Amino acid sequence: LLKKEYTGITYISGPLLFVENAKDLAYGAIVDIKDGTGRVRGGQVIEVSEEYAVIQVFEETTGLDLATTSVSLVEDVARLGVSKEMLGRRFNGIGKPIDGLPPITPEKRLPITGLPLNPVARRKPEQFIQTGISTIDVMNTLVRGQKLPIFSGSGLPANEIAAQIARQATVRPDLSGEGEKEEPFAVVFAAMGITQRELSYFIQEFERTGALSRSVLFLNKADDPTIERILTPRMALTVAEYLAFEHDYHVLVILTDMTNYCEALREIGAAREEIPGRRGYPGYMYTDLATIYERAGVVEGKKGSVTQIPILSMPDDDRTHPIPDLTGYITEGQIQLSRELHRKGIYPPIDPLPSLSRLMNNGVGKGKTREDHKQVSDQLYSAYANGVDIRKLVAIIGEDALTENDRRYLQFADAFERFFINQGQQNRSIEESLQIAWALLSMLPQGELKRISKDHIGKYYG
Amino acid sequence: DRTHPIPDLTGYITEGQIQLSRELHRKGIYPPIDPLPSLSRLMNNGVGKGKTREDHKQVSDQLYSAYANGVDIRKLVAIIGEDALTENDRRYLQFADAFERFFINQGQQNRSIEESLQIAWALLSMLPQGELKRISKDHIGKYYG
Amino acid sequence: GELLVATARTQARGEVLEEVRRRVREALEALPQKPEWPEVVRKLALEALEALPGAKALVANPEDLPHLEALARERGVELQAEPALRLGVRAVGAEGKTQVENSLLARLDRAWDALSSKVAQALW
Amino acid sequence: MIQGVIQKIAGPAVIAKGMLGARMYDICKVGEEGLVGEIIRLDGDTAFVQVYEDTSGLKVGEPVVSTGLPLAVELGPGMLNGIYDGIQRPLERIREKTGIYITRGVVVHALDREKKWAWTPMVKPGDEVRGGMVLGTVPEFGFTHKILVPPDVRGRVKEVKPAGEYTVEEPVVVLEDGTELKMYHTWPVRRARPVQRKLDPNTPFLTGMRILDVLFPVAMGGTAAIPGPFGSGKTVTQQSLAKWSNADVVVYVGCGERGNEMTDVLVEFPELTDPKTGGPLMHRTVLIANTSNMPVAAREASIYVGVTIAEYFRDQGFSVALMADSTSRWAEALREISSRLEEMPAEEGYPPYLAARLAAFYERAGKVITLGGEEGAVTIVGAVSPPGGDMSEPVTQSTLRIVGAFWRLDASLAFRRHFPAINWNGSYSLFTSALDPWYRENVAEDYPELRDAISELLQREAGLQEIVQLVGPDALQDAERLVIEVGRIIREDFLQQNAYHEVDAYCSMKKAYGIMKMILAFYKEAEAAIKRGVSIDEILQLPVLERIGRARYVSEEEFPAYFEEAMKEIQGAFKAL
Amino acid sequence: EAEAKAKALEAQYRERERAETEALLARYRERAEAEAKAVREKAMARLDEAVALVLKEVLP
Ligand SMILES: Nc1ncnc2c1ncn2[C@@H]1O[C@H](COP(=O)(O)OP(=O)(O)O)[C@@H](O)[C@H]1O
Repeated sequence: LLKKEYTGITYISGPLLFVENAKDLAYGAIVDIKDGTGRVRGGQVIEVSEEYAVIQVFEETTGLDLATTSVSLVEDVARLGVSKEMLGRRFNGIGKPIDGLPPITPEKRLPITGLPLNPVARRKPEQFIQTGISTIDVMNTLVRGQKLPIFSGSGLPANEIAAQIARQATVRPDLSGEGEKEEPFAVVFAAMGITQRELSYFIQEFERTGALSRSVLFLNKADDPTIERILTPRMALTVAEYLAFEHDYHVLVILTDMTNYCEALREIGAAREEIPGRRGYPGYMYTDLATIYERAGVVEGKKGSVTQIPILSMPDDDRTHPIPDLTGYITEGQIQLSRELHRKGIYPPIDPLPSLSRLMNNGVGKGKTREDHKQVSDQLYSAYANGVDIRKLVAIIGEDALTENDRRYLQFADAFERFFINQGQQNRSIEESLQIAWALLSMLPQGELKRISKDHIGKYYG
Repeated sequence: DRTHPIPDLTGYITEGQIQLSRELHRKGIYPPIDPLPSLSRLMNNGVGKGKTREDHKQVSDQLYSAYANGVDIRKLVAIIGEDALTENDRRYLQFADAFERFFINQGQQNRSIEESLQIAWALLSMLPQGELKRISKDHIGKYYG
Repeated sequence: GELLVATARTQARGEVLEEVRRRVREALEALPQKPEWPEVVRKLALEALEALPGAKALVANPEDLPHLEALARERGVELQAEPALRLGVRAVGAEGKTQVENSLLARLDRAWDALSSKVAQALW
Repeated sequence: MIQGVIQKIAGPAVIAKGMLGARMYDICKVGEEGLVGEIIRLDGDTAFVQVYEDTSGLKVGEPVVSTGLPLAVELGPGMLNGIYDGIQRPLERIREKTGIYITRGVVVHALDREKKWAWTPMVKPGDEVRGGMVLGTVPEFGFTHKILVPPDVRGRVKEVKPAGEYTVEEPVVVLEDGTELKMYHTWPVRRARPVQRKLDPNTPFLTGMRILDVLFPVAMGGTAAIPGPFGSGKTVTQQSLAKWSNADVVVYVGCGERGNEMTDVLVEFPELTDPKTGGPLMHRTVLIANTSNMPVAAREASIYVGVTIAEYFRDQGFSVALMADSTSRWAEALREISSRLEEMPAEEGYPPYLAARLAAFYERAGKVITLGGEEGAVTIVGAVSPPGGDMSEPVTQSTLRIVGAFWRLDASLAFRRHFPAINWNGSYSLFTSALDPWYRENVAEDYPELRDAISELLQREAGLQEIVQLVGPDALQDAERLVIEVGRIIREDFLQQNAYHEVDAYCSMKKAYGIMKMILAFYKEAEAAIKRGVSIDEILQLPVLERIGRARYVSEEEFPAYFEEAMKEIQGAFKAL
Repeated sequence: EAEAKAKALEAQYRERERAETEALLARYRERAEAEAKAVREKAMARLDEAVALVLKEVLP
């Protein structure tokens, strides 16, 4: 393969550089930038005319000039050389191995931007997963092949909940009839602007629990240049689509802190003066978050799956910033860690009223988890919601003026929050979580529980 | 509101603030400086021995403590009844009223520094000595007449 | 310990391929002593000026500035010598700013990926 | 060497033409005076030099001379006890030569080229040297200031000058190549000093307060932020961190801040004593001042010069504490260089790479093992002055994703004069887990249980404060009410640090633990004594309670004799009711 | 005495898991160097045809 080298770079500012008299670069191609002291940087063509070509630059732009810096074409579509002997490695945000080991010998060259999966050829995500977190396994059920992120605040423990899920998430065949045959999870752990203090947590967690032999890590630390975050989720999802849909794995993708990704493309989309949505983020960001999140799910006819837990760090911990707003319009569920429950020392500080999982109703119920599962979930939301809006009434009229079957609500609420939500690093199975939910519902009088059918309210109450 | 850009961007560059108050103005008190939101970020230098009289910093401290305590108790006496309050709280209410009628409301006259300090001690003699915590007892002996 | 075995396997495999590739660079840089190479350099110059229409000049090592000269008069192109360019010859396009390199070193380091898959498959 | 002339002069930015070939982020002398500016936005054959100094009087046609290097600091011996301005030139020598005003374009060396330093080598000819290996040492003040090979340089030692006393510019170690090594080397500020690997922090940074080392600690390689509105301190706490720490050196960088701060630090520091070595407390601090009226483009680079000098003392194996003051004024400088450059902003004028720059600033912290093999750490405390109080800024949130401990100063709690104004609802700290081996080793065994009890009393008292405001505070039952009174004793005794007192401005872990034990013994025996049934109206005027409320006022050396007597007086006090 | 017996069980118990640890890890280490030597046995056994393959396909 020959190598063309264009020169005549007109303009270099910020992320962007130009090259005029350059016509034979494809749109979306990769370039490598070769400065005067002999150092390759990466780049990607984002606009081509017959005159010029605009390149965005992955590494930092210091040290470039205009009488050197040749631009050489590579990979007219952006590819990743994917292999299966790839499940013990670390990588940085371009795919270059950063553990000292040799580069991998590519079985395939997949295109990094993916292709949209065919909505006939999907399969409805059926099979239950359990996480050992009772709020998740009961009220916001995760099923396999599902997008649901974790909305969290500034300084909540979200990395610990994601590592806890990936430590103990197993699929139960005792309740479904599949047969054991137990395949555990490959983990594709993508990370965008983690500092060191969270990276050391995840690496110590994985090397303890024995997961670095099944996980491929795509680390983009926060001192690496801030545009290769645009490649990193696509790297991780191309690897996940490979390992799931062509080798029958059951892949779990942890996409750390999408707020850093979304700021990484606000930066690029405001080097181009592209007209924004709200609070500066560009008009097309929904399509980018869509092209990341919707590369998940199961396939009809295959055994693979991709299950995504993205993480969000909601800026002023609200659901109205454009990043949680759009992220909940794409995916199917979210779980919101609440700041208020965290200050009570409660771990995992989920609160159920602003969290949900849309694929609960597929995978819970008789024959597949237990027949009373969905109604228990309904009644817990009803009772705890009534307890919270009677706390808002305690907040003016004082504790004394509450009657009865009101104080049992008010005691249901905090007994709930400190016996059901609060748990340490323990793994509670679904029988444990359901019998604790019946224990908590036993406090209410039997005639109050109006969303539970009478046979289930008979054979479990008390 | 202090969060307007001119109050806060002055408040970052300067060395304290002296804040006039709306509510003290409507009571005919003049100059209507209330002493609770105000402070000098300096004034540890410009007080004390030689530069002022000796007992200056402690008197200023004790006025701020006693007037803060009196204004808290006349916030609370608006809520609870005006008799359900113990013995020292009556002297704190009488101190806050005597303070803002005699110390602040000076009107027109050009008070010297010792006239201000002897009005300060004249208002502090409305309190028992065990209620005067910050002033070390030598100044209590010399002054407090 | 299974990680230890796996890392031993991957590093020994990688040292095998790097040994293969160093031998390949050795055979490439031992081509230009063996007289089949000026029969070769014209082919890559040929494909270079194929893909680069309007190619103003050719720049090469003076190993084959005396050689290609009569083999490029009919090319209508100017020839110059700027050595340190072994095993190939590159085509300066229209008034600078665009140039096409073809050379055995660059062909190796840009074909090495698909050749690594196929070579590892033929080797193991 | 690429030389051109000025084309346009738009405010504090100068657009020079004729400069084909000058690299980006170089440093180019603009003007006929020789001002210092910096290339961004190459375009055609044209630079975009932001000048650091003010720019009144430049005509068109004056030369612009590139130097072909990015912004480099000089690192070597002679920096401590030093006030440097933003571009690292010593202000005391500016006052020697210029006058008492900072004029435009004075050229002095950051390290004095005349000073005699004793050299004592540690290598032989033929010894290999690599990046970051120590060569010999220089005694500076109370330090074994050890010089070190620049982090790019490898090779073998050909010849070493023997032990004498020399100058900073003296070529002392010659390699086997023709590479000289003097006692200083220059480093580009926008690049990290490399490390071998980065340890995770397990060791507290004893800030010397009583709330910020007990309730919200911060480890040694840690990052912490102090956001606060005006008039809520935020500078008295930065100075109490400057004085009363356990850092070995302290790089106090003020960028865009009151000038009286810096002259307080220059006047009152050389008559203090660091409680680690003796000697003046000014002998360990390097302070980089860029006062608010000094030019606004240099307070971008002031932060980077500070973090590079702290990394150099990191690589010598110290525990450095960098304190950036008003990173929000740094972000304002990024705004004013961005809108000058005509960009499209996002979220209140700030350029959208704000979190990229601020994140790569805070990332340079941490506890590492240096390339010489000896370990060392640099902690970073950043002051944030958000505009209207209003912690929903871009600067506050962008730093809030990445800093590890967060200290919210409330200005409502500093308008009734409660100092330090650290709120304990809103402020958090994520290093509280990893320090518990250190606590259970070196302060107590039950110290985590003890400060957990104190934080639970504060949460109970603050959640009960609402009904305290709602209905009568005498109209609550008394065992409930005792939580209110012990909450009062906590927040007027344990969190009430004076910082102008001569012995309350530093409280070690033993004395913090002693005051905690007094308050919890009082609480436990008064709770049990009211379970017995006594008078809460009588429980308060005990004279042991003033003995508690002034237990923060006795010295660190006369404390345990005070402490054990007060503990016995607790039990002796609650017998007799 | 039940506590003392628990501590003695714990001490010999530590020794048990540590001996198992060291023997198994050094076992896996020497099997690792044997596997490395196995693929280096394969290495020069076929290397000339691979060099010939790439040295045909990289040449024009
Ligand atoms: N020089 C430039 N650098 C970066 N972005 C640009 C530049 N010029 C235009 N853009 C952005 O890209 C878009 C270009 O659209 P336009 O040029 O009209 O048609 P086309 O889609 O064919 O390029 C504009 O909306 C603008 O936001």
